[PDB]
Order: sequence, then C-alpha cells, then structure tokens
Amino acid sequence: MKAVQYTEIGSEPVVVDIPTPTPGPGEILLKVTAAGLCHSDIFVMDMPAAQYAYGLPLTLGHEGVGTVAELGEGVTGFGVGDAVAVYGPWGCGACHACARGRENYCTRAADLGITPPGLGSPGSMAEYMIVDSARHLVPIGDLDPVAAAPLTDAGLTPYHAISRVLPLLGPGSTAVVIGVGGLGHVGIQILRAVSAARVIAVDLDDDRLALAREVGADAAVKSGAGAADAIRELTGGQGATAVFDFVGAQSTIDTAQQVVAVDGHISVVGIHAGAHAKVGFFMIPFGASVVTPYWGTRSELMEVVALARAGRLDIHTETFTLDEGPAAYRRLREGSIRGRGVVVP
Amino acid sequence: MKAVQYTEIGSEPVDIPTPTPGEILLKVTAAGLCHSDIFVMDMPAAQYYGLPLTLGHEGVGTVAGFGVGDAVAVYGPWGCGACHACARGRENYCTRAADLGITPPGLGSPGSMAEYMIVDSARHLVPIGDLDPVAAAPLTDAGLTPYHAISRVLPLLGPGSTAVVIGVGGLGHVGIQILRAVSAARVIAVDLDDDRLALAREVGADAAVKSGAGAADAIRELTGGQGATAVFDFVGAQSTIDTAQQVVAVDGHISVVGIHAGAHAKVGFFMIPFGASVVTPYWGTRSELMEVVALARAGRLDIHTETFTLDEGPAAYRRLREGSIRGRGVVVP
Amino acid sequence: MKAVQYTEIGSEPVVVDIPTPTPGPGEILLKVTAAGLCHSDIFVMDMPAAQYAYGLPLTLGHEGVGTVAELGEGVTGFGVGDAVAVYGPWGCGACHACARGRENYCTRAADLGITPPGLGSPGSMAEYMIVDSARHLVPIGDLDPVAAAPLTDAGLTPYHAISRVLPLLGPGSTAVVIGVGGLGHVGIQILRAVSAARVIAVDLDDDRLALAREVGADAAVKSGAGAADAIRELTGGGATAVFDFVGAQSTIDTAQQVVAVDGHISVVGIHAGAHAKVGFFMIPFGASVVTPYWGTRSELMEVVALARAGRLDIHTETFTLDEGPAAYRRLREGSIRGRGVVVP
Amino acid sequence: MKAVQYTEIGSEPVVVDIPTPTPGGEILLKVTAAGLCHSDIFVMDMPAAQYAYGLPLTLGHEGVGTVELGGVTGFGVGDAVAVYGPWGCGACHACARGRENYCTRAADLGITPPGLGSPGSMAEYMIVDSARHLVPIGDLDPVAAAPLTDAGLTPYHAISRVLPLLGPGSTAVVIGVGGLGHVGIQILRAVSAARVIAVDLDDDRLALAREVGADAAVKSGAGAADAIRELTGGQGATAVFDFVGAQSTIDTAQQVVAVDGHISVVGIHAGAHAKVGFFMIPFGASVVTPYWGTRSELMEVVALARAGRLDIHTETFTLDEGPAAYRRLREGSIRGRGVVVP
Ligand SMILES: NC(=O)c1ccc[n+]([C@@H]2O[C@H](COP(=O)([O-])OP(=O)(O)OC[C@H]3O[C@@H](n4cnc5c(N)ncnc54)[C@H](O)[C@@H]3O)[C@@H](O)[C@H]2O)c1
Ligand SMILES: NC(=O)c1ccc[n+]([C@@H]2O[C@H](COP(=O)([O-])OP(=O)(O)OC[C@H]3O[C@@H](n4cnc5c(N)ncnc54)[C@H](O)[C@@H]3O)[C@@H](O)[C@H]2O)c1
Ligand SMILES: NC(=O)c1ccc[n+]([C@@H]2O[C@H](COP(=O)([O-])OP(=O)(O)OC[C@H]3O[C@@H](n4cnc5c(N)ncnc54)[C@H](O)[C@@H]3O)[C@@H](O)[C@H]2O)c1
Ligand SMILES: NC(=O)c1ccc[n+]([C@@H]2O[C@H](COP(=O)([O-])OP(=O)(O)OC[C@H]3O[C@@H](n4cnc5c(N)ncnc54)[C@H](O)[C@@H]3O)[C@@H](O)[C@H]2O)c1
Ligand SMILES: [Zn+2]
Ligand SMILES: [Zn+2]
Ligand SMILES: [Zn+2]
Ligand SMILES: [Zn+2]
Ligand SMILES: [Zn+2]
Ligand SMILES: [Zn+2]
Ligand SMILES: [Zn+2]
Ligand SMILES: [Zn+2]
Repeated sequence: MKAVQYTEIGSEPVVVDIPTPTPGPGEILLKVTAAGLCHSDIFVMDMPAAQYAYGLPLTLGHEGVGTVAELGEGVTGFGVGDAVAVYGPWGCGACHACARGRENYCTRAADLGITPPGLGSPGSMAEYMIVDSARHLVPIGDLDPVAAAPLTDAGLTPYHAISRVLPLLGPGSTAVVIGVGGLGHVGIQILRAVSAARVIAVDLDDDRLALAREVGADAAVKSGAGAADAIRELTGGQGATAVFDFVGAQSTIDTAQQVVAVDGHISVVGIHAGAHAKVGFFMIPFGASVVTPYWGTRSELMEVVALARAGRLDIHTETFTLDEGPAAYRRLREGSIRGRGVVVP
Repeated sequence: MKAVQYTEIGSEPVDIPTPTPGEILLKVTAAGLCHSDIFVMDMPAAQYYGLPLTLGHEGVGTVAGFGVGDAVAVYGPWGCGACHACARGRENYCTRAADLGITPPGLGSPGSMAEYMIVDSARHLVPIGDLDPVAAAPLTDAGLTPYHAISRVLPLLGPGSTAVVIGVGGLGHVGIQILRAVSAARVIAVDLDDDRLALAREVGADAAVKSGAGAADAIRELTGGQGATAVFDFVGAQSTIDTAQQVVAVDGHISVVGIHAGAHAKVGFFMIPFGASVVTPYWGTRSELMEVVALARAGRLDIHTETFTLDEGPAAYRRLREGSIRGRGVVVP
Repeated sequence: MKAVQYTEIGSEPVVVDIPTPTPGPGEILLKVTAAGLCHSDIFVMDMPAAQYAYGLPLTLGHEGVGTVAELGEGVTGFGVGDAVAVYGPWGCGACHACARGRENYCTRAADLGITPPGLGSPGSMAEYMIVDSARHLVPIGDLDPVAAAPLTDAGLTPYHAISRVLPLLGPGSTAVVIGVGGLGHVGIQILRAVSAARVIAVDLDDDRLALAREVGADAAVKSGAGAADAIRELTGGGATAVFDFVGAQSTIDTAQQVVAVDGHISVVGIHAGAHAKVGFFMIPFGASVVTPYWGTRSELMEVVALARAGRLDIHTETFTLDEGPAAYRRLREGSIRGRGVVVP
Repeated sequence: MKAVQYTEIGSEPVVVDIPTPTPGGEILLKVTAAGLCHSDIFVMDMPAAQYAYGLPLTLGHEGVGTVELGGVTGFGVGDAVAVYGPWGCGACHACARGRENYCTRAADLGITPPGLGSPGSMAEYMIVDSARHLVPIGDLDPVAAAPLTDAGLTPYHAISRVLPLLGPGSTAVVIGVGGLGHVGIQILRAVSAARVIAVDLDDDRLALAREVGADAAVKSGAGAADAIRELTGGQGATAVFDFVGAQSTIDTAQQVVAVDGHISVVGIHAGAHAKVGFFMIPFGASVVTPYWGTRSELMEVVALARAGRLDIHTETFTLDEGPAAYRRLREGSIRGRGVVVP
C-alpha cells in the first residue's frame, strides 16, 4: 500500500510502501478517493524536533474522503462503497462538548491521546485509511471526491469561524477575508451563501485577488500598508463588521484591528508562530471580540457538504498522483497552487 | 447649586448657576463616584473633555410620558439614537456619537455631582419607582457594566459552567451577584485584599482566592483540568490578564473590563486555548439598564454603598484612589 | 390636499380634500413620494361596525415613503429634503420592548391610544403626512420611492417573520412560502439573500407561481389539497420552516401537514377566525407556531440595506391619487402583480 | 430477574419472572432506581387500535443504574449512570447536535426508547443500546437521580428553548405541580431570574410549589387567568409552561401570555390543542409541543442535581409494589415522583 509520510525532522516527506491496515471493532476502512493538502501540514513539518509531537513516521493528510472498503466487527449504518468524508478533529465522543458535536473543542482529547488523522493518527494520503469511529463519517452521495476532500478543512474551518458570529453578518454588514488560498477562496463563498454580507478580499498576490472576484468577492484589496485605509475607504468611517484573517501574521492582525468595527469580531484563523492580537483598551474598538477558532463541529461539516451538494461552493483544486505527493508540498510551500491541492490515490 | 468640579488638569475638585430645560431637569437624589474619574484625572493635559466639568456619570434623581416627581435613573453612554446600534438601544456602541460630539454626563457633558442636572433626551431615563436612590445610583454603571459584560456570553454559563470574577471592587461585587441571579454557574472570586474576599462570599461567591502568583494554580485546582468557562477581569492589569489567559477553558471567554493603560490580552495560537474569545466591553445597553433595575427591585442585588454629602466630594475621591471604600461611594445633594 | 379615505363603514374609499397638516413640536411633515396598498387595508374596510376601531374618516396607507418638508420644533437629525421611509408599528418608545426597537411588541401602545399611520392615525395615502417622532423615519438615500414604500410593510413583515427563526435555515434547510403576492414575493428574495435555505413557493395562481420562480424560488407548486404531498415529494420526510402569507385554514392545515420535526410555522396572513391547531399528534414535536406582527426598527434598517445592495427586486404597479379607490378594487380582485403603489 | 410489564390492552400492568437479558455493543445495568411517569398512565389508557408499542413491555422510561459491558469500553464495571431516554440514530443532523429527541431517522429505522417500545427500567437489570446513551452521575443518590432523566430533562428542555426571554423582569408560569412541574419550578430559579407563579388544582400541590421556590401560587380553573394577571399587572406572563396540557390549562395559557411571549404545551391530553391565530393569541407569542430533551441537556440537569440546585420529592416502592404505585399516580396521590428500587 502506497502512502506519503513524514519520516525525518526537517526532511521532505517521502513516498513509502507500508501495510494495508484492517479495521478493529468499531473502525471503518476507506479506499481513499481524494486527499487534500493543507498549509497546516507544512507548519508541522517545519516544527523542530523539540516541539514536534506527532509520531514518526506519520502518514499525512487531514483532509480526507473515500469509500467504505471494509467494516470492523459490529459497525452499522454504513454499506461497503457508500461515499464519505472524514470529520477530522476527533474527540472523546462523551464530554459536554462532544455531545453537541463540538469534538474540536473536546475537553478530554489531549488526556486520552486522541489525535486527528494526519496529525498523530495515520492520515489520508495513502490508498486506504482507517477511521476510528462511524460518527466521524459524513455521507457525500454522488459528490465529486476531488472537490469534496477540501470541504473537510478548507471548508469546515472557515464555516466554523463564520458560524461563531453569523448573527452579526446581517444586511449592511461587511466581512473581510485575508488570504485567498485553500481556506480563503472557500471562505468568501460561504459568506455569500449563508449571509447578506458585503465581502472584501485581501491578498498579497494580484492573481489571488482575481480568484477572489472569481468566487464571489464584492471588492478586492491589495495587502500591505495601504490595506487598512483602503478597507475603511470602502466601509465608510464605520469599519468592517468582521475580519477573517486566514493568514494570521502580525501585519494582517494589525490590519485587522485597524479596520474592525465597534462591537465587531476578528477571527485569527491562520497560524504564524508567536503572532497575536492585542486586545486592550485603546488598542481595539470597544466590544470587538477576537478568537482563534479550531477546525469545526459535526453538524457544521454536514452543513458544508449540504452547501457543496446544493452547488453553492465552487472549490478550486489541482490533482496530483501519490508519487507527486512530495512535489505537491514543494508547490504549496512556494505558493503556486491556485486553490487547494488534492492527491487522488 | 453646589457642584463638585475638576477645573485644572492634575489637581483636586470644588458653586455654579442652576441650569434650565427646553430636554429634562432632575433634582439629584444620588451620585456614584466611579474609579474611571480617577483614571480621567490622572490624564495629562494632552490625552485629556472641557473644563469646567461637573462630575458624576452614575446619577439618579427626581423630575424637577413622564410625571413631574418621578424617581428615575440616568442611562450613561448617550448616542445618536438613530444608527443601527442605537435603534437596538445599544447606544454604548453608537457609531455616530464621536463625530456628532455626543458625550456622557460627567464625561463631556454636565454631570451628576450637582444638586440639579440636565438630561438631553427622554429615552435616557429609566423609571426606578420607590427604589432607594443611594442604592440605585451605582446600578447605572457598577451594575450596568458588568451586567452587559455577563450578557455578551450568558448562554455559555449553563449548569456545570464556572465563572471567575477578578477584582471584587465596586463593580466586582455587583457582578458576583448578577451571575448568581441569571446563571447556574459556579462563581470564583479573586482579589489582592483579604477583606474583599470575604465581601465576595457574603454576596454569594462559591470560592474566593488570593490574587497573585498562586492564583492560576489555585483556580485550576478547583476547576480541574478544564479551567474556567468565563473570566471577567474587573482590574484589567497585565498580571490579571495573564492569570485569565492561564485559566480559561477551551471555547471559553475573557472579558477585560478594568482599565490599565497599555494592558492587553495576547490572542494567538499557543498563547490562549482554542475557541477562547476576548473582548473589552464598554458600559451597557438601554434594555440592559432596565434589566439591572429589575434585579434591584426584586431584592436580587445587595449594593454596598458608603454615603457622602455634597461637601465631602473631594475627600470621597482620595479614599477611592486609596482602596478604602468597601463597595461603591455615593454622593447625596 | 388630496387624500384617500375610508369615510363610511362598508363603503368604498373616496378621494377627498382636507387641510394639509403642520408638524407639532417633535413631529415631521413629509411630502409623500410613494404609498403602498396592503391587503390588510381591505381586511380593515371589511370589518363590521362593531369591530372597526380606527376612527372615521381615516386616511389610508400604512406603507409610506417621502421627503422631509417641515421639521417641528426641536427636531434635529434631519435636513429638509431628506428621503425617508416610515416605520409603521409606532410604540411608546420607553418600555422594555421599545428600547430594543421592537415597537411592534410595545406593551403600552394599546393603553396610550398609539396607533399606526393609516391604522388609527392619518396615513400616507395623501400629498403630505405627519410622523409623530423622528425615530420613526429611516433614511433611504437615492432609492427609488416606488420600490421603497413596500419595504415598510411587505419587506419588514416577511423579514421579521424570517428573523424569528433564522438560525433554523442553515444549508440543507427548506423554507415554504405560501402566498406569492405583495409580501410573498419579497419574502422569497429575503430568504435567498440571508439564508442558504432551499425555497418552495405556493399559490392558487399560475402567474404567481411564475413570479415566484422569477424572483428566486427553487420550486413552485399549486396550492390546495394536493399541495402537501407535492411539497413532501420535494423534501423527503419535511419543511424546516413554513411562512404562510395567506393564513387561511386550508393553508395552515397544509402548513402543519408539511413542517419538519423541530421546525416552525409563521402564520402571517389573516383569515378571521382561522388558526393553527398546536397539540400532540396534530403537529410534529418541536415545531413552533407564531402569528408575528409587522417588524422592528433595526429590522426595517436592514430591509432598506438589502434594497440598496440590489438584493431585493420589488414588483410594482403605479397609481395616481385619483386611481386610489380603483387600485383597492384591483387589489381585492387579485389583479395586481406585486404591490400597488400610489404616487401623489 | 423480576420486572413489571403491561401485557393486556385495557388491563393493569403485572409483575413477572423473565430471563435476565444479555449485552450485544450494548451495556447491562443493575437498575438502582426506576421512575414512574404519568406518561405511562397514558400509554396504558391507549385503546388496542392506536397502541403501537408491543406486548409484553417492561415499563419505565426513567432509569438509573450500575454498569456487564457489550465489545465496547470507556465505562468501568459498576460505574453509576443515568440513561438518556429518547434514543436516536446518532448520525442525522439533529443527532449530531445530540438532539436525539428530534432524530428524523428513528421512526423509519424503527428505533424506540426503553419502556416505550423497547425493554424498560422497571426490572432488576436492563439493556442500553449504545454508550453515548449513558450519563455519569457519580455518587448521586439514585432515587433522586431517576426522575432527572425525564421529570428533569423534559422541563429543562422546554425551558431551554426560550430561556433568553426569561431575564430579570420576566415572569414564568408553571401549570401542574406534579412530577415534571416541581422540577420545572426549581430549574426556572437556578438558570434564570424569572418570577415563578405556579398553578395547580389542589392546595397541597400549591404548598409543594412554594416549598420548591415558587414566588406565588394559584388555584387552577376559571379564576386562574384573572389571578395571574393581578400579579403580572396587565402585561401577562413572559412564559407559560403547561405540564398538564388539557384544553382548560391551555386555554388559560392563551389568556395570560405576553405579547412576544411563549406557551410550551408539555402535558398530554388527547385532543387538546392551542389555537394559534389572530385575535386568539397576542402578536409574537410562540407555541410549541416539545418532546423530552437533548444529550447535553441531560448533562446539564445532572450538573444542577450535583450542585444541590434541585430537590426531588419522591416516594419509594419495591418491584412488587409497582402496579399499585401506578394506581396511586392515576388517582394522583404521590407527592412528586414515585420511584422503584430493586
Ligand atoms: N484555525 C484552524 O483550525 C486551521 C485550520 C486549517 C488551516 N489553518 C491555517 O490557516 C492558514 C491558511 O491555510 P491554507 O491551507 O489556505 O494556506 P494557503 O497557502 O492556501 O494560503 C495562502 C494564501 O494566503 C495568502 N497570503 C500569504 N501571506 C499573505 C499576506 N501577508 N497578506 C495577504 N495574503 C497572504 C497567499 O498569497 C495565498 O493566497 C495556514 O496557516 C493554516 O495553517 C488553521
Ligand atoms: N469597561 C468599562 O466600560 C468600565 C466602566 C466602569 C468601570 N470600569 C473599570 O473597572 C475597574 C474596577 O472598577 P471599580 O470602580 O469597581 O474599582 P474599585 O476600586 O471599586 O475596586 C477595586 C477592587 O479591585 C481590587 N484589585 C486591585 N488590583 C487587583 C489585582 N491585582 N488582583 C485582584 N484584585 C485587585 C481591589 O482590592 C478592590 O477590591 C476600574 O479600572 C474601572 O475603570 C470600566
Ligand atoms: N402578519 C402581519 O403583521 C401582516 C403584515 C402585512 C400584511 N399581512 C397579511 O398577510 C396577508 C398577505 O397580504 P398581501 O398584501 O401580501 O396579500 P396580496 O393580495 O398582495 O397577495 C395575495 C396572494 O396570496 C395568494 N393566495 C390567496 N389564497 C391562496 C391560497 N389558498 N394558497 C396559496 N396562495 C394564495 C394569491 O394568489 C396572491 O398571489 C394578508 O392576509 C394581509 O392582511 C400581515
Ligand atoms: N412533552 C413530553 O416529552 C413529556 C414528557 C414527560 C411527561 N409528559 C407529560 O406531562 C404531564 C405531567 O406528567 P407528570 O408525571 O408530572 O404528571 P403528575 O401526575 O406527576 O402531575 C400532575 C399534576 O398536575 C396537576 N393537575 C391536574 N389537572 C390540573 C389542572 N386542571 N390544572 C392545574 N393542575 C392540574 C395534578 O394535581 C398534579 O399535581 C403528563 O401528561 C405527561 O405524560 C410529557
Ligand atoms: Zn488544515
Ligand atoms: Zn469529548
Ligand atoms: Zn464608570
Ligand atoms: Zn447611534
Ligand atoms: Zn400591512
Ligand atoms: Zn413601548
Ligand atoms: Zn415521561
Ligand atoms: Zn438521528
């Protein structure tokens, strides 16, 4: 069985040959149809030995879809060959958060060493993969696998981030999206679907701002030092109802604070080591909340899939063979994938 | 009338004419002194509203759709009344007030530490009935502000949740009571002073623990691993904020309510739990001030005052700075 | 001035000549640019004498848009010439509900004799009108007065009824809109602008079904006894929400027959004595039911914002003041394709 | 093992020796307590035509127990647990939020609750289908724990649905100070600042209501509507939770509710319905019939029980006393909940 795995700290990932797994009881085995590349995957492989805590080796890929190959003893509700998507942020299933589907915010996960596929558990970047538990499988009917893998993260996360504050984004509101990459271009679209918000996109790259318009953005602003003024220029004196920073570097967060509205929100979603928002009197408008959200909930994934199934999310992808796995990650690193990269086994 | 004023930046306070409507005018029955005034009066000429300035943003009074003689309370953060926020009574978050130059009484408009006062518009008065005005004055801010901050994340504080209250001061101690009125949350109080901790218990707290280095651990030892659903920090110093960050739960909330120039929560990955939101809330909303008055009228709020005469004004202030008033401080005309 | 008025119980409205009024202190006078005919008005004029409570004569029109012509003493906030829409459900201004802008749910209006323009207070079907207080005007800017007047009732009410349960209409949800006329056709577009909901519309009339399709419905089906099974056909076993802008027993019955578990019915349309039957074994578990009234201050602000954004496409027919009475007859007969709007 | 089943339509339940059951996936509990819900004195009144739950049926949908297992772990042997009644599919949109009481796939997949189409809790032992249907109760007294699964959960959910309305100044009306209603009163007080007015038919129930925190107490029947308005001023209750559900309690609820208020019809009277239409109910006042409660809502009730925020009035009975206990419930003589201890 072929797979892409991280094997040495600071080394590139490699194509490997390792056993097809079999499902224990309660487990499901998928024949992987599509596996998404997330930029988080990079942030991991950039960890130094001291910080890295995910086991070696690790089959990569926390964006995952496939078909049911083989059931472990006593699993019901699923038939061999039903098409499914994998809910990534696995949790204990039993705590107060888990009971509401919010397994991303599971209070027990850490203690019980429950880790997401691709992030401590064997990932989706192989021909087959195991899902621990049936409730982490979401039905996707005839949905194209290539366009669906991304929904599990590039979809789920922005959706979550938005769902946190969706009551604010009524008519008149303005939402700002910073970074039109994997999560970014999907962000915009989610915002058109479930809100009346005017959407303003922000990227460093001119072609990415075109992709932004392409997928629904009302206006498109060039990133950097002119950004905040251009945004206010667009929002009138008032500012942006919310800011979804899918970059999360210090400059984009600075821009976020410089633009957000009184009683608004900033979602620091993108990860830059040691970048923070500065929330104190005089540094931010009154009542403007700031959060770093994580992935997304059970019911939220089914909502994202519902969005795809309704033809409301036009996902941008590029396909790679398994052997082009390592190559796909040099491409995401250099920034040359216009959307999400996806590895079709 | 007499009217405790602030006429030279960096000093200490004081006899003005008596103003006229044509608008509403109230015989003041009480005036709260907020720590915010001490913040306003350590403001360099630069940073710093107008002088002369009649003090007091916490005001109740009696009128000197409203009966002459009505006992009423003054909604503080005035705004345009006409934006999206103001239409929802959320005038504390009004977008146009700055640009229209609309300032609260005792904060750019003539305040409550006079004997009579003007209130610009009829909507800024909340009927208090036969509630004792001394006890009511605080409601308007020491009640309003923490009520509003507790109102922003109320649905997270169902049974089994935990709320931490940092700074059992004028505001702190009303907040503790609020949490007990409107939630089933476990309340944990924190403070530097051992007498303030006792205050905390008297008004309902489920535990009160010493502020400092041992605070984070002591809090976690009562919450278990999870931490605290909501931290409301009424001190807002960097040390209190650091504590809050170290105890909050995943999917929790931090409300930075106290003001220390240059203190901030640092919100970013590794420095705060996932899903833990932070906000600096400001003052409160119209319907919120009614809700506060409703709690008082039901006997659900036991407000600790200490009365002052129109004259004892300036002395009343130095005691606040000194940390020597147990609860609020109220000036009566 | 020229105005249309209900002058005699059970008679038709007539065009009359009455003095142009003048703002009291606190008040605004408007030069009316547009006035909306609402079916509620017909309901009102159908009332028998005993029920009828709004005084005589009464100047019709509870949907109104104009420009500021005269400020009463003490009124700031507005400049003469400003374009404004009239918030209708006037309230006391001070009560717990009013302070949140929900003057439609004011608890003191009844007691105080505070009634809406055209529904106890002289309406907007005249050359000029009086609005009692400045908070009841909402700026419209350059918005076409003809497509703006319906926002005051025909937008505001659907917007509200939808607001009450919006967290229900996530991706995957379905909403039914029964009755694609004045409110109905606007209710469709709102659902599409502010929710991911799939939208099925329902009407007796085949032209109206097209209108629904034309303004965004994902589907459109014929009202009547066959209507439920066809809605169910579209959904599978049902409908997350039903907004019934007809509110007749037959439609309500359909409504209950198709609402999802933990869904909702908004009974918006008014048929005298028609009611939902909410009780065990007659409605799914969790399915809530409410008769909403009008909408809220911020709500109207928000509806106005939707128009300005170009997300609401309002279908209208224009009438002079004299065609007033003739336009009401057209409404009763059902020959207006959208909202009838009078331009003084 | 001994158990108390309904075996003959129209006939009182009976006590029987049947085999102790075995776990599949499943989990077996030594029932430490089994609550009696007036809902059963409904199911048994069902005519042979509408009754659809199978014969014979171990009665009892409020269970609390001690844990053998199924091949499924996460719970240890002898852990104390409460049982989530309204079983669902665990896979639909409602079930992913934990809202199994609103599971859509349950009637198709023919999934029924214990005591309600599946084997009950009124026995020495019981089967539980899946883990997620077990709630840790820790060291709580099982007699007081059992009513929480239903007499607790049902009112908590009914209240949860509209809690935001119930701020300081709000008024809540509880009709029917019985099993559900007297926990209803206490929940209202723990999680809100609403002023509680209880209504019942009999003085001793009105006593019970004050005993559990009711701000005020009303004699039910015609005079109620007026008596309630005398206490709300001419404004009426923000909320009315009707644990009785008869046309008259419902009627009363319409005549007292506030503009933009809520009526929750929780009691089951066969044919009784609210009449939601213009001129018959205030603008903006919502009605619903809610069903049981959610997984996270049961963790929330347990938490309330655990912090001494609830006092659950019960009378104990043994396995043999069961049948006679229902007669009690029917004639309405139990002060709170009847609970069974094997
Ligand atoms: N919060 C979560 O639960 C979670 C989940 C998934 C991803 N993430 C993080 O979100 C980030 C985005 O992920 P992705 O997979 O979409 O990466 P990506 O490579 O697809 O995104 C790159 C995009 O961001 C733009 N960009 C880079 N720097 C910018 C700048 N300073 N200003 C404006 N735009 C800039 C790029 O030009 C490009 O359009 C990553 O850091 C990832 O780790 C977090
Ligand atoms: N956010 C707003 O819109 C707004 C409105 C009003 C007041 N405030 C602010 O809230 C803060 C408190 O207000 P107050 O008037 O009740 O003050 P107060 O002086 O009456 O209360 C101070 C309390 O805090 C305690 N304290 C000081 N430092 C502490 C620390 N390190 N750890 C624990 N306890 C500590 C003191 O022992 C005392 O009990 C002030 O900074 C004030 O400006 C903010
Ligand atoms: N709830 C409120 O506060 C509020 C506010 C404004 C208007 N209304 C009421 O709402 C209702 C709608 O008013 P409008 O002005 O939009 O009416 P309208 O005359 O403009 O629209 C009538 C539409 O309903 C359709 N219709 C009639 N019977 C039908 C049936 N059995 N099935 C499907 N469609 C049917 C007609 O075909 C027509 O398209 C009226 O009853 C009006 O009085 C209520
Ligand atoms: N909605 C749900 O999912 C659900 C769940 C559980 C129970 N229930 C139903 O709720 C109801 C109450 O259950 P219970 O076991 O607590 O009943 P109970 O017998 O334990 O209590 C009944 C109480 O209501 C009082 N009462 C009777 N008629 C009255 C009236 N006219 N006005 C005021 N009070 C009156 C009685 O005196 C008694 O105090 C039942 O109908 C039951 O089936 C519904
Ligand atoms: Zn990722
Ligand atoms: Zn968990
Ligand atoms: Zn203050
Ligand atoms: Zn404003
Ligand atoms: Zn109307
Ligand atoms: Zn009012
Ligand atoms: Zn029951
Ligand atoms: Zn289900």
